[PDB]
This record gives sequence, C-alpha cells and structure tokens, in this order.
Amino acid sequence: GLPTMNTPGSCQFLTSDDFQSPSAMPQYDVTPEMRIPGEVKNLMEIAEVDSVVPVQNVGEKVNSMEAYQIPVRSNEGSGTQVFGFPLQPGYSSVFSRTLLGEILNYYTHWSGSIKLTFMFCGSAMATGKFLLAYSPPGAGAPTKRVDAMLGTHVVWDVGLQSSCVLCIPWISQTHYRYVASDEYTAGGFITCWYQTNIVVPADAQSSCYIMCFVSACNDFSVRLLKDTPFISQENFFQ
Amino acid sequence: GLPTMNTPGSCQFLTSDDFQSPSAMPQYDVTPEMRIPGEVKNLMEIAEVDSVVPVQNVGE
Amino acid sequence: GLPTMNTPGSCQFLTSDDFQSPSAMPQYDVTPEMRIPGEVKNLMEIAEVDSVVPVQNVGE
Amino acid sequence: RVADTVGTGPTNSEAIPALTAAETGHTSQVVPSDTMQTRHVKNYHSRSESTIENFLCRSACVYFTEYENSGAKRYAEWVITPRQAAQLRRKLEFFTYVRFDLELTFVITSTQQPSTTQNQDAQILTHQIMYVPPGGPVPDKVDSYVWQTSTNPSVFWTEGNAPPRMSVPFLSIGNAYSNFYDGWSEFSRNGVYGINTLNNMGTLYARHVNAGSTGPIKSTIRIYFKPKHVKAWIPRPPRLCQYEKAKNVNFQPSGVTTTRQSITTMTNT
Amino acid sequence: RVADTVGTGPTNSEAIPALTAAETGHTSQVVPSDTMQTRHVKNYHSRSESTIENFLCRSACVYFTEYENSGAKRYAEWVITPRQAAQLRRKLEFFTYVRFDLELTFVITSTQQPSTTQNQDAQILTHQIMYVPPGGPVPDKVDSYVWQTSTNPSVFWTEGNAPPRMSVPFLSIGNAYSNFYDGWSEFSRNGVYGINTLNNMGTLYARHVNAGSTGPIKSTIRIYFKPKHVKAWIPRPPRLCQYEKAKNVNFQPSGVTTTRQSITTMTNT
Amino acid sequence: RVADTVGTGPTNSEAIPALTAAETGHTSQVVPSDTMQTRHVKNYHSRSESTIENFLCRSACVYFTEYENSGAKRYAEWVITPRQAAQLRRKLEFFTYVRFDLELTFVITSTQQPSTTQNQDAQILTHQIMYVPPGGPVPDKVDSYVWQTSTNPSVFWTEGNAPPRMSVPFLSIGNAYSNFYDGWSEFSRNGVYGINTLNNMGTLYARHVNAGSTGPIKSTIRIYFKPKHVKAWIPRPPRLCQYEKAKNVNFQPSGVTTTRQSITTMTNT
Amino acid sequence: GAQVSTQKTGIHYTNINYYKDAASNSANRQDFTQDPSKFTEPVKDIMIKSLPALN
Amino acid sequence: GAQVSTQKTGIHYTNINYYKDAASNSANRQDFTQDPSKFTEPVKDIMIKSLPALN
Amino acid sequence: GAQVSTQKTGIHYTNINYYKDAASNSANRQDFTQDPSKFTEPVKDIMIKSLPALN
Amino acid sequence: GYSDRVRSITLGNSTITTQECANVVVGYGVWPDYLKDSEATAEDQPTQPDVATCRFYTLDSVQWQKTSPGWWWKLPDALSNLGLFGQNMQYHYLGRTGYTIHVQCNASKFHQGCLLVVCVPEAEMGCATLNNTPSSAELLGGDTAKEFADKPVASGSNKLVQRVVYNAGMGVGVGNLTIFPHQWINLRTNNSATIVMPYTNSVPMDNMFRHNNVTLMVIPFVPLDYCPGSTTYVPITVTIAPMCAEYNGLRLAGHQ
Amino acid sequence: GYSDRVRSITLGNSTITTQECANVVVGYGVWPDYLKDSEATAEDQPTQPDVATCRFYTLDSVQWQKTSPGWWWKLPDALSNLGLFGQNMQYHYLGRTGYTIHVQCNASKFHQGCLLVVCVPEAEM
Ligand SMILES: CCCCCCCCCCCCCCCC(=O)O
Ligand SMILES: CCCCCCCCCCCCCCCC(=O)O
Ligand SMILES: CCCCCCCCCCCCCCCC(=O)O
Ligand SMILES: *C(=O)CCCCCCCCCCCCC
Ligand SMILES: *C(=O)CCCCCCCCCCCCC
Ligand SMILES: *C(=O)CCCCCCCCCCCCC
Repeated sequence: GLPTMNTPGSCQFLTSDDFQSPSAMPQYDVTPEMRIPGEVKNLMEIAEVDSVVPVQNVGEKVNSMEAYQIPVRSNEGSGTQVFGFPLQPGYSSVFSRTLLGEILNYYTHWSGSIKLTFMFCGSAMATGKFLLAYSPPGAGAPTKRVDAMLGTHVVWDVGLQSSCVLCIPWISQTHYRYVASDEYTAGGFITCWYQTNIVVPADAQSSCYIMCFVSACNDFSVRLLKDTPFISQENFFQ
Repeated sequence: GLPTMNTPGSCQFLTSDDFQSPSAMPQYDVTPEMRIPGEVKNLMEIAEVDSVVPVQNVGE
Repeated sequence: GLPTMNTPGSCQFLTSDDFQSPSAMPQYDVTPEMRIPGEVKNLMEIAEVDSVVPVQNVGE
Repeated sequence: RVADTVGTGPTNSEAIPALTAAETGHTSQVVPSDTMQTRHVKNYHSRSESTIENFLCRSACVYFTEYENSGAKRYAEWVITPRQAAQLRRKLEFFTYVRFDLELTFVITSTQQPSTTQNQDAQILTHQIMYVPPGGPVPDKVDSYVWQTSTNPSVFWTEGNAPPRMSVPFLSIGNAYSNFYDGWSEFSRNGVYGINTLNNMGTLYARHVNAGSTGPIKSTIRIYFKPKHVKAWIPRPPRLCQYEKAKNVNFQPSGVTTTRQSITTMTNT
Repeated sequence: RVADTVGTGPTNSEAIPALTAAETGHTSQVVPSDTMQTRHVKNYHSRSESTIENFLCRSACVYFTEYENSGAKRYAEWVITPRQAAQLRRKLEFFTYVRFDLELTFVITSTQQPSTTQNQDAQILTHQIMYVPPGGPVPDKVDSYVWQTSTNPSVFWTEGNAPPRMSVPFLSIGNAYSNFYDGWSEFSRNGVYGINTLNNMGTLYARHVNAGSTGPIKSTIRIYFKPKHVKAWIPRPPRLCQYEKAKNVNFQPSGVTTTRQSITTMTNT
Repeated sequence: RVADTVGTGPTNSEAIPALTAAETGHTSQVVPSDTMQTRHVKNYHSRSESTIENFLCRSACVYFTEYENSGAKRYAEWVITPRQAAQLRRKLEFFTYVRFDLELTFVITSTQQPSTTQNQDAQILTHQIMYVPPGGPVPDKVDSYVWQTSTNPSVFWTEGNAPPRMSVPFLSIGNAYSNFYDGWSEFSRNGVYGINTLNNMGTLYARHVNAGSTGPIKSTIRIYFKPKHVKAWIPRPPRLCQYEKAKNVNFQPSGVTTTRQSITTMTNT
Repeated sequence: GAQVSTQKTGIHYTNINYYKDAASNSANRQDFTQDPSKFTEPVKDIMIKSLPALN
Repeated sequence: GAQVSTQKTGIHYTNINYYKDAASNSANRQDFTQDPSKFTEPVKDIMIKSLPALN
Repeated sequence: GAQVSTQKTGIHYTNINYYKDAASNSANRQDFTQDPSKFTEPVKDIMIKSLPALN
Repeated sequence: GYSDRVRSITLGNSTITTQECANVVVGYGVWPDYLKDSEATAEDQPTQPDVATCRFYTLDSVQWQKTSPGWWWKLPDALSNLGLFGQNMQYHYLGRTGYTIHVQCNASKFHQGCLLVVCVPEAEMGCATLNNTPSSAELLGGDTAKEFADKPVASGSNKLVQRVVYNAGMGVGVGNLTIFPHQWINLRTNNSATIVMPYTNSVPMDNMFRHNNVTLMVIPFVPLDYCPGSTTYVPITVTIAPMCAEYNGLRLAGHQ
Repeated sequence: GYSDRVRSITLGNSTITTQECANVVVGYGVWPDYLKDSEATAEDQPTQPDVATCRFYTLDSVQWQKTSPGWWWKLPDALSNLGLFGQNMQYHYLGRTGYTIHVQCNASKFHQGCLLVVCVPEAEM
C-alpha cells in the first residue's frame, strides 16, 4: 500500500494528451507493412509543392478555370498593372485555398519565404517583359510601376524559359506572423506591371495568359495547431 | 505522499485487460501437475486436423 | 495493478503548489530567445535602486 | 529545423536561378538569396508541430448517440466510420492511404428526464460499451445473452470516474487503410462504388447495465478517435466542397475560392 | 509465425505428394508447392492470437443474480459453475481437461425501485460478497454470524468505485479440471451421472452491508470469469446442439449443418 | 545569501564613502561599515523568496464566467487576457517584457437554481473547456460541430474530481511577451493604441456536455494562471493609480502617497 | 527485480510483480509454441508425403 | 527498462512502458524527418537551379 | 533518469519528469542569481565609493 | 551534341520519339518494378508476359477545342481491351502494373494553350445526384476518353458523375491536382508530357476490373487559341505502356 | 546546358533577366569600385548606403516609332528624384557612382530595327 497523493489534473481528459492506454486486442498480429510510393513525413513536404493560384478571383470566374488565368494583353503603353494581391498566404482569398493556404489554415502562426512561379502561356511568337515586385508594408501599395520600382522586384523577360520565379523574402518585425489577419502582423503587397508592352507578330494572338504557382521555401514553418474554418457541419453525415 | 495524477481509463473494466489482482487464497498449494496426453498449445493445431465435410447439405 | 494508498491532500488545489502538468500544445516550437537589455533576476535588484522619497507628504 | 539564409551580394552572370520551365512538373527551388542580396540569418525555427503525428494525433469526436433508462432506445449501436464527422475526416483525407493505431476515449454523460414520477432517488449508473467484430452475434435487446462478452471486448464504466480509454491496433487486412477507393465490390463492376466497399470495422453497442432510478434518464456516448503511430502515403488536395454523405465522395460543386473585385484589389470582399 | 511458400517449378516423377490413404488416421501434409508451381512468398503472419491463453483469457459473464434492500431477497447465493452461460462454457468445452488460474471481476449495479415512500434520500450502499468453500456454515439470513468471514474470504465494496477483482488458484483436487466425466459418483454405477459428480466449488453469497435508504433498492451482481495461465488437454468437437441443462450434456438433436440446394449450389439458402 | 557586516573601527581620513553626486544616475553603495563602527555579523539571510520565479509563480484567478443548464447562456467564452484582474496584472507590470510558460488550473463549480420544477434528481455534470486559437471556427451554440475539437485542444472534466490542469508554452510571436506597447497597429499611426494591438491569444469556450437534471443549474468557471519558468526584462515603477480598463493604461490621477501632518510628524494620519 | 520483455509488433515493456502468489500474476499471452503432429499424423509408422501411403 | 529522451525546447523525460502491446504505447511526436524531393522535383533528369531548364 | 537536488534549508529531493515537453515541467524556484549593477551603477566611467564623485 | 528537348523511349515493339519536351516525371520518385517475395501474399507463380504486355498502346486521339473542359481515362480500364494486356487481365484474378504515359499534342508557333497532364491515384468520383453513386458506364470509358463538363451536372435521379472541371469530379480544387505526378503541355514550350507511374495501392496486387488504381486527366488550364489561318484541328493522342505487369490467379476468362 | 544568350543581374532588391543578349559591355574595361585613400581629397568619412542606393531603378518607358529620332538621359540627373539615390544626392555636396545600364526592347520575328545604346562621358551639348 504505497502512499500516493493526487495533483490537480486527475481524471481529466485533455484532447491533446499523450498517454498509454491498455490494448483492447492483445497479441493481435498486424498485417505486415508494404512500401507504398510517396510517403509524407511532414506537412511542409506538401506546402513546398507548387499549386496553381486563382489570381482572377473576380466575380464568377471563381466558379471556373478562369480564376486560374492572369490576362496579359498587347497595350498602347507600359507601366500598367497586371495584378495585385497582399502577402497573406492563409487569409487572402487568392492564397487561402491553395495547397499552402489550406495547410496554413490548420495553424495559427507562420514564418518563411514563398515562391511565386509565373508561367507564360502565350504563343511561341509573343514577347514581353514584366516587373514582378513585392513592397513591404508601411506606405500603401505601389500604384505606379515607379513606386513598385523601389521595392523588391525581378524583371521577367519572356523567352524559352517560360516561367520566372519571384521569390518573396521574410521581411518582418517579428519571428512569425498570424495566419489570420492582424495589422500588427501586416505582410506587404505583390504587384505586377508591364515593363515593355507585349509584342506579337502578325497572325499570332495578342492576348495571352499567365499562371501563378505558390510553394513554400526551405525556411517556411507553421506553428500553433487549430481547426480550419473551411469545413462545417450541421448533422452527422449519413 | 507521492504526487500522482490519473489518466483517462481509471476505474474502468476492460473485458480484455491484462492486470495483476490480489489472490483471494494466499499460500495455497496447487495439486501438482500431471502429464496428460494430447495437450493443445495453439488453436491451429486443431484446425490442421482433417474433419469430414458435409458436402451433400441438400435437404434433410 | 500496483497497490497504492492515498494520503490526505489528494485532489486538492494549493495555489502555491509546484507540480508537472501535461502540455496542451505538444512539440510546439517556441520563438527563440533574444537578449533584451536589463534583465531582472531577483526583486532585490530593484530595491537596491534609489527612488525619490516624498518626505513632504503634508497636505495637498 | 528550418534553413538559414546565406549572405548574398550583387551578381552579373548568365546563371539564371529565377528562370525555369514549370512544364517539367518540377517545383522550383529558388530561395531569397537567389533573387536579391540576403543577409546571413540563423534559423532555429522548427517544423516539429507539422509532422504527420502532431497533425493527426489529437482526440476528435467522430460520432455520438443516445440510449435510455426505459422505453425503446435502451441500448445503442454504431457501425464504425470516421466519415460522419467533417473535422477528422477531412484531415485523414489529405492522404490516400493512412496506417495507424487508435486511442479510444469515450465521454458518457447522462441527463435526468422530465417525468411525473415522484420520489426519484437514482442509484449510480454503470455503462457497458461492447464491440462486435464483423460476424459476431448482435444484441437485439438490452438483455440478450450477447452482452456476456465472453470473447468480444467490452468496457464497463461507472459514472463520475475518469473517461474509459483503450487503444486498438491497425485492424486492416490491407497493408494500409484505404481512404479512397475508385472501384466496386463486385467483379462485374457493380454493386457498391467507393470507400464503403472497404469499410467493415464492425459495430459498437452501448447500454446501461442498471436503470438506477424510478425516473427516466437518457445517456449520450461520445466516441473520440486519436490516430497514434501514424504513417500516411500519397497526399492529395484538401476537401473543397462540403461533405454530403458519410459513405461517398458526393459533393455539391462550389467555386475555387471566395471573391474580391479587380485582380488589383488588395482586399477580400 | 506462419510458413513461407517455396518457389516451385514443373515436375514429372513417380513422387506422389497428393495421393495417400486417409484410412491411416493421419492428416495429409500437402502444401500448395506440391500440386502446382508456387512462387516464393515470405510469411510474417503470426498465430499469436490463437494461442489457448488468448482464446480463453477474456472476461466473460458466467452468471448474475439480485438481492434487495428489504423483503425476502435480502442476500443472494450462487453455487459456482461456468456452465450456466452458453458463451464461456462452449470455449472451455473445446477441451476435455483444462487447468488454470482465475481472475474474478464483479460488476455490482443498483436500481431504485418503485415505492409510495416519500422523502427518500439514499446513503451510499456497501456490498459484501462472501465465498463459502464446500463444508463451511451458510448464511441463512442477511445477519447470521456467518457474515463475519473470520476465515472465509470476502470482498467489501462501496458503490461508485472500480469493480472488485481478485484472482484464484487452480482449486482442483485433480491434476486438471475435468470438463466432462463419463461416470457416476457411486461405485454401484448409480446416483449422479456426468460432470456434476465432479462440481464441488462451493457457494458465493452477496448482500447489502447497509440498506442506505427508506425506499427500495435492488442490486444485481454479475460474476465475470477469466482463465489466466491456462493449460488444456485432449481437444474435442465444438458443441453443435444448443445447451439444455447446466449440469449435463443434454441436448436436443440438430442437423449437421444448415442447407443449400444441389451439391452444385455455390450459395447458402 | 545576504552580505555579512565587517567589523569597523574609527577613521580620520580624506576618504569619503558618504559624500557623492547623485546626479550621475548611479545609486550609492555605502554600507553601515562606512559611516559608523560596525561589528562583524555573519549573514545567513537568503534572498530566495524574492527571485522572479517565486514572486510570479503562484496561481492567481485571472477571470471567471458562468454558463447554464438551459436558456441562452448555455456556453461561455472569454478572450484571453491577464489584465482583467488587478492582482496578477500588477505583478507582471513590474516589468516591460516578460517571457514564461503557463500552468492553467480551472475551478469549475455548480449551483442548483430556483425553479418550480418538481422531482429534480440531477445526474453528474461533465464540462468541456475548449481553446479556439486566433483564426479557428467559433461555437455559435452549445451544439455546433465546433465542439468536436478534432484539432483544437480541450479538457473534458466530470464534477467532483480534482481541478483540470495543463501547462502551455510561451505562445508569443515575439522573443518575449510585451506588457506595454507605446504604439499603434496601423502604420498610419492610427487604429488601436497600446497593448491591445498586441493581444491576440484567442478565445476560451466552456459548456456543459450534459444538462444532468430537469431543474436549472448554473456553473462558474474560474481560470487560474501561474507563470512557470519566468524571464523578465526592463523593470518599471509599480502601478500607483487604480486600473480603469482591461485594454489600456487609462488611469485616474492620484496623489504620490497618503498624508501625515508636518514633515516632522512621526505618524501616518 | 523487474523483467523487460518484448511487446507484440509487426520495443520492450518492463514488468514487476507485487503479489506473493503466482496466481496473482498476469496472463501468459506470448507462448506461441505449437505441435500439431500429435493430432495431424499420430501414426506409429512414419508416413512420407512423396511416397505411396499403402505399399 | 526505461528510456530517457529529450524534451521539446527552444532536459530529459524518462519513459517506461507497462503494456505488452506496441499499440498501447504513446504517440511518436518527435520524428522531424522530411523529404519534399518526392513531390518537389519528381523529374527523371536532374534540374539544376542556375541552368536553363529547357536547353 | 532522475535528478537529486537540494531542498531549501536554514537533504535532497529526487525528481524525474514524465512529459515530453519542457513546458510541462515544474517551476525554477532555486535560481538565486542576481546583478543589481545594471540598475545601481549603470554609469560609463567607474565610481569608487571612497573618492569624490565629482573631481 | 545533345539537347534536353530530345527523347526516345523503347518498350517492346514500340519506340517513341520527342523533339520538344520536359523531363520524364517519374511517379513518386519510384520507377516501376515487380513484386517482392517479402511483399507477396498470392502463393501461385505469376505470368509476366513481358514484351507482349509492357509495350506502347496508343488509344484514340481526342480534339482539343477552344471550349474543351478536359478529359479523363481510368487506368486499368482503357487498355482492358487492348492486345495481350487486356487478355491476361481477363484470365487472371490478380494483376499489378506501372505505366509510361505519353500524352502527345503538337501545335505551332502561332498557337497557344496549356494542358495539365496528371495521374490521380484513386480518383474516386462523385455523383450529380447526392444520394447515388455514378454508374460504371458513367465513370469508365475503355480507350475512349471520358470528358469533363463546362458547368454543373444536374442532380436529378441519375448516376451521372459530377463532371464540373473546377472540382475535378472529386470535390477538390482543380488547381491543387499538382500534387499528383504531372506535367504541362504549354504549346509555347512543350510538345508532349511523359509520366512514369509506379504501382500505387494498399494491397500488393488487386483485381483489374473491380478497381482502377490510377486515373489520367488532361485538363486545359489556358485554352487553345490561334489567329485565323492557323490550323484549327489540334488533336491530342494518348499512348500508355504497361510496366512490369504480373498476373496471379489464372482461371476462365471474364469479370462477374 | 548553357547559352551566351541568357543572363541574370542581381543588385540589391532587384534582379534582371534576359533571354536574348550580347555580352555586358564593361565601361572602359573598368568595373566600378570605391575611391582609394591614394586618390582622395575630401577628408570627411563617406556614406556608402549600399543596398539602398546601388539597386535597379527602372525609369519611364518610351515608344519607339517608325519616325523616332532618338532619346537621351543625363546621368546623375535621371535618378536624382528616384529613391534613396536621389536623397543622398541632395544632402551631400560630393558624390561618386558607376552604373549598370540595362536598356530593354523586345519586338518579334516579323519586326525589324536597330538602336545604338551609348554612354557618352561628358556630352556637352
Ligand atoms: C470496446 C472496443 C472498441 C473497439 C473500437 C474499434 C474501432 C475500429 C476503428 C477503425 C478505424 C478507422 C478506419 C476506417 C475504415 C475503412 O474505411 O477502411
Ligand atoms: C470472494 C472469493 C470468491 C472465490 C471465487 C471461487 C470460484 C471458483 C471457480 C471454480 C472454476 C471453474 C470450475 C468448474 C468445476 C468443475 O466442474 O470441476
Ligand atoms: C484548453 C487549452 C487552454 C489554453 C490556454 C491558453 C491561454 C493563453 C495565455 C496567454 C498568456 C498571457 C499573455 C498576454 C498577451 C499579450 O498581451 O501579448
Ligand atoms: C527490482 O524491482 C528493484 C527495482 C525496484 C523499482 C521500484 C519498484 C516500484 C514499486 C514496487 C513496490 C512493489 C509493490 C509491492
Ligand atoms: C527498468 O524499468 C528497471 C527499473 C524499474 C523502475 C521501477 C518501475 C516503476 C513501476 C513499473 C512497473 C511496470 C508496470 C506494469
Ligand atoms: C531513470 O529514471 C531510471 C530509473 C527509473 C525509476 C522508475 C521510474 C518511476 C516511474 C516512471 C515512469 C515515467 C512516467 C512517464
């Protein structure tokens, strides 16, 4: 009869506890393992994979493959804005439903760099240069290419290498950021501008499309696990 | 008074649990064993033995 | 089934107790430390610092 | 741990870490250091909380039913499936095949019921939860011989105690639990289609061993599942559309994301 | 573990692993490799869950009775036998002689009873379970001196606590428990016939140490048996016919199996 | 330990341990030995109980709310802040930045409520406390799917047991918790001003898993915070004025101290 | 005086007993010993598979 | 037969198991192994960053 | 993997931790480290007691 | 004198050339192979036809239009009628294979467009009518491409697959299909996509009629376009080649 | 797998890619650098902003027409209003810089033309 004494916490069921429980099926022989391809070991192996970003949310294109297409056209001037969305991988309607944004919605904090791979889907005869830029928060979003200028940019020349990767660094006051929005934890703006208008020959289409892909860099990490707001339920499914 | 803390599962009776219980009959001397023929050690020793199959179930 | 026996004090919550509790957030990675100036280690480091005394309490 | 950034300076070469051909089906590995001047930063950040075990290993309620002290509903039964709850089902469905051990915790709670019954003075209720593997005899009443559990495992738990908990092995016939199944159960490509052709975990019955009082009492057993020692293969897109059935992929089409106005709008609408 | 299959090729000899004479009373040992071309397969399958200990070592309810707060049934008594329950009895009867230790768990549950009794406010009920080995004095009332258990073992258990459990040795006089007995108790080949000539384990009495309240309360003690450290000899055919008595083999004849139509019908009817 | 006094004798030199210039912003280090003849005394006095851990590491109630068995208030919610209680808030505010682990103990207590309801015979109440990190779905009713806590951590506790307790890590984004913040949340120096721009710990919901009885019952959850493994930087003046808000420094001006009469009065008035 | 044995797999689990009686001990779940040639093949003269049973 | 392992930090925690089945053991929270070049870069011919993907 | 440390006096108390997270550990009551010359004397040039502060 | 753009794949009687391509995307980093004695259950010796089964089977061509939503081909069922792959598949209870999927589509310098060529392991699809499950004739199309829908399929009392491309008939986001081994046929830089799929399944071998373990999907993310004069008929031809096909459990032929 | 046609120049926040080009023509064979103690006169210590000043400033685009004669941009004055290069330039009496001038113009295979991109030291007009 060993003298024991209980501490607060006895007979409590903590959802996230880690204890040993007696097996209900003793000496049960588990069917031997099999090497099945593509095993996941960490959720970041999945967030490091490019997934097409629905930049053109706009209207009913969200109910289509058009959400995925970024319209590019031959103008009568350069410096025009192609697109613009804020750096909120788990919050912005653009990123929230990406492979990266879905995983990020199960966590409260996040930290790291992100790769935005842009692929030009025009004719093999179309040319053009684009200014892909990321401007940290502090002063509003760049409204001219001349304001996007001063930011962290990458001039993309369309050629044989269809795609160009604008890599967004981690420039933050804090170590992590909230997955949900908070202006303390503000992220910045990603904009695209024509550097030199789209030039096409005669008989080739002048309006093309670009596609954007989002993946995490080797320094990306998510913290504090919570439930996604993306899956609801009214009754047990039957 | 050793500080302890109970985990879920306390005072539960699992039909298939495997624990130690105090003997109700202490220092009881069990009648010695005897070698009796045909001891079974596994149920598969029995399933490896031919038994006549009722193929002609049919009717009565 | 190890024979145990509780001593008075079981299931009591002492405001000043010092026990281990299960973490509600497992394998959680804490934001790394930073050297911030002027760390206090004992409250007497603060009581050893001169502070102006309001001798002329008197009235208003 | 997470990778530290390397101190980078200017560049003027024909090396193009930024230009690629995404058609290859290969994700680019560009890092800040490649498209800008970086400073050296030492990353101590850890990807510990995003391992598959930490993601899935948390008790989730998968279902719950009620049984009573008297009447018709005197015992309950549930054919085991993790698909009746939106929350846990969706996490498991990030992977095509998952393999794991389970930790079962049950939260059994009773409520006194409205009656004209006078002089109620309940006695402590003890409950019995019994598992009937696919093939065994099923309780047809609160008192069929079936509840002897001579071989079936079952938990007897008296109210007011800590929640009954036990763990279970990887009970599958396959070398991994199949989360999806693009097939039928019949070789004639007929019968059932989908994962239900695979679900055969048996039923779970619960009952009051004793009625306890003269007045009515209704109990509600909540079953919690916690995947311990998890292995997951072949990842897939998280569920977009809401779940409609507990036995099939049936969804009602929904748009890719929510909307905003112009491709230039820095704000969700 | 289970035996792996050997890779086999074609054959054309006078060696006949398939032809035998089953009259010998010897089971053939042919394996797939003998009557076909086999591939090498490595069997990791284990016969762990079919050992006699795993088969029999699970708590089964063997019997249960009731006693009350007031009235005539104030204490209960049960002459110990594993033969009153169909489930555990049938498993033990796969063998002629069995030898083992026992683990006894009791699930005692009370229910408030209907009365005109006003102002009921029950106090906690404590129960006493007492074993009277063959020969000792038997309780003739809830209060006979017998309940002192100065030498008889007995469990005192207060409601709301974990189920009272204790283990017992191999209490037989023989070097093994006899499951069957083709004989009589009298040398004149008379008197009792069968296993009852052998059953002499004594009685088990239970009672409320206290009444607790002014209103009526009825309790139901469920006795669970779990054969630990089991040894079983001379196996036999599992019971086909249903059990009719708790003291004898008495069965009512039933057919060999269920039926189907033609010997060619690939389906049960 | 504390420093022992050195035996001192008379002195007649130009060494002036007593005369200084306090304008330097340096506290004098004069000790009795310097301005008088001291005796040697050996100090065994220890400053153990004044370490920051001993000061802060004691469970303090930081808040408490109520929820009911029926009606509108069937579940509760609290946005986490240590600033609603005067006592613990003031101790933490002796420092500008604090870093620590937390130990959460909850004291959940129920009270039967006045009703015309006859034949009440309550069943044991089990409570669920759930944490919703900033961003997760929030319970909009006692029964929204949200309470499944498939990923959110939550404690299920049955009444009459020891107080539910668990510890939490240093959940901040910054390398230390900021107790004060002289800034805004918007770069346009607008929006929120002060510490609330920083508070984003999420909400805490509690509910009765079961109603238990026919009559009304109201519960009161008390949340206790205990800073374990504490680090505190940049100390500051203890709070003089009383607290007015839980989100800001807002105080109502009060005098430096209490009063007495003449600067010569050896007694408080 | 503990005993570390193996767990059932596809580790170890230390065990100590507290009771003075062997009957108070846990079940013996890990005895996978087996011998079907008591029942399968209880013949006096050996029967070889590849040979004719009756010769 | 105990096992002292490391705690999650930014010490040790001794552990012993009492159950005969590996299924009765605690979760495996400390496996930070990882390999994204199954998904990121499942290409047959190697793709070097600094070089043109299509040449 | 236990740790025997000293008790507060004017003996020892053995301790083992059971949890995988350092946050689950007991408070650190025995750290009597101290350094008031951050606050008392944060002056750039050293100030000796026996000497005139302003010279 | 080399080029990352050139290729030649020889399997059996068939050889395949490409003068413009990306790498060969190898399954989950796994190249197909046979079943090991360690991972085997079926004790009977397998038939491994080799050159007769593991060769290039070119199914029917499909037309890429400015309005085509996408297409899908279940995998064992596509080649279920083709040559000796289809035969062994009928006489045998169990089967196991991997594939080399070569999707071909050539346009010109004045044409534009971009297709996603994925290999979805276990593409369990949904029904238009929530209560039912799609019919075998609605999910499967032997060598004849089954096609996605431009807009939501009506939920009557049918067993129609819910074909809206943007949900891929699986209730997911079509833009995340990128986790499953894939390639793109951007007409600007590409000419074809090659994907070498290893055997993905939770059992060592499975029946080839009852279960279609992989589903090939060709969904155009950026539509075909061209100025007038530029040739209008742009076909897509699918060529699949089984790899390391074994068959256990021989009996009479069929499925029932 | 290389090409004389591909390029990538990283300076500060900015990176510049080219998929068709000639070599980089380096000034008079001289690559820009800082002033030596041997060649210095101003005795005060300089401000060398680094990543803030020496980065890619993209001025306004101009349209090449079938009738355009040419264009010219003076050098310190062009970036005199751009970012922190323009700021330091205003607060300081003396300054010294070199440049990486990237003129961009893409047409198609059916377009023709040819521009002279010069850097005239001291273009006194
Ligand atoms: C009292 C004993 C209770 C035993 C509980 C057994 C529960 C079995 C759990 C099976 C787990 C998840 C499996 C999904 C099955 C499938 O779709 O293949
Ligand atoms: C409170 C102490 C209770 C002791 C319980 C003793 C029960 C004895 C069990 C005997 C076991 C099975 C024997 C069948 C007997 C026979 O037929 O020979
Ligand atoms: C059931 C899980 C409950 C989890 C309890 C989590 C409570 C978080 C405590 C945060 C602590 C003190 C912080 C003040 C925050 C700030 O102002 O920055
Ligand atoms: C051999 O056992 C020496 C090691 C002892 C370890 C501590 C034992 C834990 C409690 C056992 C007491 C026995 C209960 C009757
Ligand atoms: C290896 O464990 C030897 C040291 C034993 C330490 C005492 C064990 C504490 C109680 C363990 C009993 C196991 C429970 C089934
Ligand atoms: C180092 O600890 C070896 C000595 C072990 C002494 C027995 C431990 C007592 C029980 C510990 C189990 C840990 C609880 C998770």
